[PDB]
Amino acid sequence: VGRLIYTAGGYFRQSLSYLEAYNPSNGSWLRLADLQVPRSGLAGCVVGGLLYAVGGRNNSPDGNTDSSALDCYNPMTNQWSPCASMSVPRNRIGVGVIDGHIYAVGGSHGCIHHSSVERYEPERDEWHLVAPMLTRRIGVGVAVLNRLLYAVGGFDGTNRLNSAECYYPERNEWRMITPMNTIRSGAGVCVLHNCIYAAGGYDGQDQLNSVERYDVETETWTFVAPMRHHRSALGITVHQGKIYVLGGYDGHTFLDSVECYDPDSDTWSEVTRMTSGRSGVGVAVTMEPC
Amino acid sequence: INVRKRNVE
Repeated sequence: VGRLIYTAGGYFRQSLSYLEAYNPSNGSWLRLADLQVPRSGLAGCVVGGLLYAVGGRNNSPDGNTDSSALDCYNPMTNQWSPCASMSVPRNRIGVGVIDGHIYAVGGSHGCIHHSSVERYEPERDEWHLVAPMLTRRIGVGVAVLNRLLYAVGGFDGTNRLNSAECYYPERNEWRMITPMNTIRSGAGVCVLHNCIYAAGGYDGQDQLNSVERYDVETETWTFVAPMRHHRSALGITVHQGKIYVLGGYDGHTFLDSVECYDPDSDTWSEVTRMTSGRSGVGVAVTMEPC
Repeated sequence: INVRKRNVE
């Protein structure tokens, strides 16, 4: 196969423009073309072999500019291309892909906490708003299972949330699901087998090392083995049936730690370190550059 | 009431 874990942007003292790719097969890191604009609180995703960086903000010494940007990285060219901008800036965004379409979920613009959701069509290079969430959510976790979109936890500006909701695309409708056992803002949210996982995040007191998973058949959340490191604002992705969490913040350090969850053994292990500690990255998986 | 600590983006 030859797939890599791509980490784009993130935060250490200011927003970063780094694009770096980890190869699970050999433990190597490649530095690739920098983002055109520094970004943190962005999400990453892949459609048709292309890496997309969505939303976030540029938190610089001179400014905090919330991002409406969609930018596309082609591993074949090692080049970033601007795409159509979203309706609204969305810092601390959540993203998921259904049937080749990018869903942009919630996030902040200054003191505004979005419930709005919009869907990108890569071939037409267009965004359109779809039904808003039932809840204003920033730092929201998003994943896709069986062509249904899940929005998990976050922050409404008053309360960190344990709530979650599911979007039924054929009905353009959101419905609440069972809440998580734990309040989580800025958790890593991904799908593995028939479950939605929520790893780490921030409960309004501490960065979390707990991980819980939602079984879509049974509609329950169950804790699994905790991560070795407490982390908020972590990157997450799935590669060859294992969860990878990248960086984040433990209340003391910007982590370079990358941990890997094996669902067969219910254990986490340390598999590599990023080249530098950072939080708020976008992460996704695709083919290695040329 | 809650807190947040350092900046994370």
